[PDB]
Order: sequence, then C-alpha cells, then structure tokens
Amino acid sequence: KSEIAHRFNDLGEKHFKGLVLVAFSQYLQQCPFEDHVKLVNEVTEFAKKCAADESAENCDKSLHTLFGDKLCTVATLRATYGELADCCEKQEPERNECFLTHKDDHPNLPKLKPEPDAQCAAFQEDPDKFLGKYLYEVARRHPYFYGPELLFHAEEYKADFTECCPADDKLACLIPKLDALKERILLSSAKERLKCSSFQNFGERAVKAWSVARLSQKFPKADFAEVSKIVTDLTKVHKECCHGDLLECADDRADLAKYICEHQDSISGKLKACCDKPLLQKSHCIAEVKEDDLPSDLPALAADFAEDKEICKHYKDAKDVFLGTFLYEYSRRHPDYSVSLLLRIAKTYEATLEKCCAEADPPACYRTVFDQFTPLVEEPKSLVKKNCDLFEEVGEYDFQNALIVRYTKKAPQVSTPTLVEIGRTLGKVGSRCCKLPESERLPCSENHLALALNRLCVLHEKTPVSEKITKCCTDSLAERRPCFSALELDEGYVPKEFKAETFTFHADICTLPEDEKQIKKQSALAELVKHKPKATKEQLKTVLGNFSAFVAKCCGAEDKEACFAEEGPKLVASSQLALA
Ligand SMILES: O=C(O)COCCN1CCN([C@@H](c2ccccc2)c2ccc(Cl)cc2)CC1
Ligand SMILES: O=C(O)COCCN1CCN([C@H](c2ccccc2)c2ccc(Cl)cc2)CC1
Ligand SMILES: [Cl-]
Ligand SMILES: [Cl-]
Ligand SMILES: [Cl-]
Ligand SMILES: [Cl-]
Repeated sequence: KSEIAHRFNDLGEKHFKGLVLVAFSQYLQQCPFEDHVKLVNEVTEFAKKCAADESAENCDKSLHTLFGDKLCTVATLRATYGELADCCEKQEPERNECFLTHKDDHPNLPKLKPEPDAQCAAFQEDPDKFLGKYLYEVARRHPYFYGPELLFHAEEYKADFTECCPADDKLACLIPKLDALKERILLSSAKERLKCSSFQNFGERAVKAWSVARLSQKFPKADFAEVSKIVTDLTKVHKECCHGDLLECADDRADLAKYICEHQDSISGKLKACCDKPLLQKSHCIAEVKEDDLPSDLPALAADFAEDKEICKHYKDAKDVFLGTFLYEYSRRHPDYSVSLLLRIAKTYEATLEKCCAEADPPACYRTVFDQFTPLVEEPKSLVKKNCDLFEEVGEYDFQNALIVRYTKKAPQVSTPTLVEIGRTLGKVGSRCCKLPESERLPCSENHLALALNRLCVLHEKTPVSEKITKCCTDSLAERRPCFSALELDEGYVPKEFKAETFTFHADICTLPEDEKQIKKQSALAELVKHKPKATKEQLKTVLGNFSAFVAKCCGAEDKEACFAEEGPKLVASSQLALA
C-alpha cells in the first residue's frame, strides 16, 4: 500500500533517517546541514503517519514522487541549483531522470580537516547531530557513495570519537584513525562510482559480467546457479543505489546478506566470520571477503569449451548463457587474474567462436581457443612486474613522478591538478599492490587502476579536453586500461607557452605539510611536461631534482624570501635549457 511505510518499517527510524539524509545530501550538495535535517524530519514524520494508516492521502505515492516533491520545496533552488529547478517542472519518472543527469562529481568543496578538540566537543555536546553531519559532509562530496556503506563508516567514525576523546592525547589517538577512515572512504567511493559508471555508460550487462567474474573468483566453491542468483540480486542493489533509491537499495542489500549467510556452507568457508556480525558489519564484511580456497574438484574446461563438437550450436542457441558459464568457470579458477583481464578473455573466447563457427570446419578452428588467451595474460603480467620493479627501485614519490610524466604526455590538455591526482593515486597503487605476494599483484594493480581510470573518465565527461581520453573512456570497458596504456605523447599538442610565475616558488612552501609540499613540486613537474612535452622523463627528473634542492636550501635559509627571489629565476632559465 504505502512504500514509505514499508521502508520505514523494514529499516527502522535510525537507518531510514540516515539514508534519507544521504539521498538528499547527494542530490543537493550545496545546502547547509541544518536545512537537510528539516527535510529529513518532515519526510520521517510523514512516514510515521503513513505507518499508522497506509490508506491516508498521499501515503500510497511513490518514493520518487514524495522525495522529489520534498527536494523541489527547498529555498533558493533557482539561485543555488539553476539546473535542478528545471527538473522540478517535470513529473516522475522524468524528474528523477533529470535529477540523476545533474549530480556533480567534483563540487570542489573545502577539504575535511580534523579539529580534535572542537569535534570531540561537538560529539559530547550532541552525538546525533555530530554523526548526521558526518553523513552529510561525505555524502555531498561523493554523490554516488553506496548509501548503506556510508552508515557503516559513520559507526566507525563514532567508535573513533568514543575511544579517543576521553584519552589524554586526542590528536595522537584520532588523527591516525581518521586518516585511515578517509582513505577507506576514498577507495569505497571509487569502487561504487565504477559500478554506477558502468550502468550509465555500458549498461546492466557490463555490470553483470564484471560481477560474475569477481564473485566467481571470491566464491569458487559456489555453483553457477548460486553465483547467478547473487549476481542478479547484487546488480539490482547497485542499480537502485546508483539511481538514488537508497531505501530500496538498503532493504535489498540486507536481504542479500541474509541469503548469503543462510547459504554460506555452499557459497564459501570464508563467510563464517562475516555471518556472526551485526547487519551493517555483515554486509560490509561479505563485500570485502577474501577469496575462498580453490576446490579440489574444479572441472577440466577443454571438453566443454574447446573439444565438444556442438559448441557452435550451443553458442548459437543461448549465447549469453554459454558465455556466462564460460566466464564463471574461467574466473573461479583464476583469482590470480584481474577482472578486466577475465572480461577480455571472455570477449576473446566469444570472438574466436563467432569466427570459427562461420568457417567450414569449426571444430579444428576452435580447438585452440584457450591458447588465444596466452598473449592477453602476459601483457598485463609484464606491465605489473615492470612497474613494481621501478617502484621498488625508486620509492613512492618518484614512481608518482614517473606516472605524472607518463599521463601528462598522454593527455597534456588535462588540468594540472587532475594529472597530479591520478599520478599520485597510481603511485599509491604501487605501494599497496607491489608489497603483496606476487600472485596477488596483477589483480590488485589492475583492479585499482580501473578505479583511478574511471575517476579520470568521470571528470572528463564534465570537462572534456582530449579526444583520445574520450575514446578510451567510451569504447569497451574491458579495453579501457590497454587503451590508456597504448596512448603516447599527443603530438597534436602545442607546447604550453612559457609562464615563469608557474615555476616561481616562495617561502610559504616551507610551512606546508610534506604531502602538500610534494604536490607543489609535482604540479611544477606536470607544467614542465606541458611546456616541454618531448623532454625525456630522465631530463624531467634531473630538473625536478634541482627544484627540490633549491626549495630545501631556500627553506633552510636565514632570509628565505631573499633566497627564493635571487635563486628562482636562475633555476627557471637553467631548466628550459636542460629540457631541450
Ligand atoms: O552487444 C554488442 O555490442 C554486440 O554483441 C556482443 C554480445 N556480447 C555478449 C557477451 N558480452 C560479455 C561481456 C560483457 C561486458 C564486458 C565483457 C564481456 C558477457 C560475458 C558473460 C556474461 Cl554473464 C555477460 C556478458 C559481450 C558482448
Ligand atoms: O532522543 C532520543 O531519545 C535518542 O534518540 C536518538 C535517535 N537518533 C536520531 C538521529 N540519528 C542520526 C541522524 C542525524 C541527523 C539526520 C538523520 C539521522 C544518524 C546518525 C548516524 C547513522 Cl549511521 C544513522 C542515523 C541517530 C539516532
Ligand atoms: Cl561518488
Ligand atoms: Cl544493458
Ligand atoms: Cl574486493
Ligand atoms: Cl628524490
């Protein structure tokens, strides 16, 4: 009868209110926290009224009708969100579709800076307001953040403050926990954004494929029917959360967690620990669960997929099913491959069949299909071993620098902050992945690279600057990483004309945190590449070394500014000659 009552009843007031605040914060990213609280309280009041009597007027309205109506009441909607006011002239589902089209992925809001004393003060003063504000701040900064996961992270955030405010030293307890929390927020936001991107740009089939591969790796003991069930249910969960239907997404996600845990013996031995936890914890634990051991009875795949005489008939009859089973089977056997590698392998299997089945003697043609995968496997494996070597040789900062040079050459039209961000993000991937046991390096590296490349692609939709990026971001998802890897110096670029102030430093650099100091230097690096795009990476590193020496020296000087002013122009002029 009443959907709003149904969800209120299923989720309870706490989670209902939390998720509604998330939904609204994500749709309306600029309003103050206090204004969103009021919309949430009103919506909740109405849900309670409807729960008491579902036949009361408007109670039987859809959630989109009710929530879209609520959003469209907000003060200063024309002035703050000119685009969203336009959406408010439409009915559902056109209105919601309009709301979705107009979410902002890079709202450029100030960085969230921990103030241990004033925050612990606010936490004690009003814990509920303090935690809601956390939901709001993160939600408006990550408009596709997986709703229920944000409630999970809010409870961690709560645990951090409960542990660390009563202690003697606040900042020493807190700042490591909050820095770790922030990193987990970023990773999580990137994973989910890839999911929503994949729905948006490649459709539901791509999400399902991705998911078949990854879930088969994690749960290799499960049969194709179980994996398919879970994939079907999890795809629906992510489709709902990506479309802003957070209440339905949360309810369906809880049902999925329940199902997995009731069938854990047939799904995976690694689920036991997850399944003895509370709800949000349980879902999160399942989501991050480690891959199960390979079962000793995994089937030989040649008979069914290369040697059977009727593969063309079975392929022709039920393409999406035959290929799905292939993907399930190959993936469960290959936790050592990345998901995109498995998707490339599946596409090569398909293409081999389309070719062989239109020739005279298909069996003799498709008998070698598995051997077609060999080159697909070896390229990424070599690329990872190669980059983990550079990483172990030079350490994180220089690895970052090398990637900055590499990506700036590929796409020098991209903004310097974005180029630095991606280079820095991919350098951190080396830190994480290269330290792992070697068989895990490939999936770790390539799965994380996908997240960073997707971030680049998302930015590029909003701020297009390069046709080569556009092609890599919009041709097949499986080929995205190879496409980016195959880009070379955009020769079409006209070297950015020299501006000396771009390479001019001052003494304020000396007061910066180390990371911020590095970002300054890395920004200069990217700018050096834009002005001298044919310079070798070794020329660029030599010049960057001189910039570092100069900053370290002038920051150690008695008269820092006099140092920077006398030495800066020399360095700048010298560096042009060094980059020829
Ligand atoms: O749709 C087209 O553009 C032309 O038709 C190609 C149809 N194939 C079907 C198989 N499909 C892959 C595929 C999709 C997305 C990324 C890689 C492979 C797939 C494998 C297993 C599963 Cl369960 C679902 C889909 C790729 C496209
Ligand atoms: O007043 C009482 O008797 C004690 O009840 C407090 C109930 N609160 C309501 C606000 N809830 C906030 C909240 C604050 C502001 C807006 C929406 C929800 C919330 C914070 C974190 C998560 Cl994970 C979920 C909910 C928490 C529970
Ligand atoms: Cl996001
Ligand atoms: Cl689709
Ligand atoms: Cl994972
Ligand atoms: Cl160095």
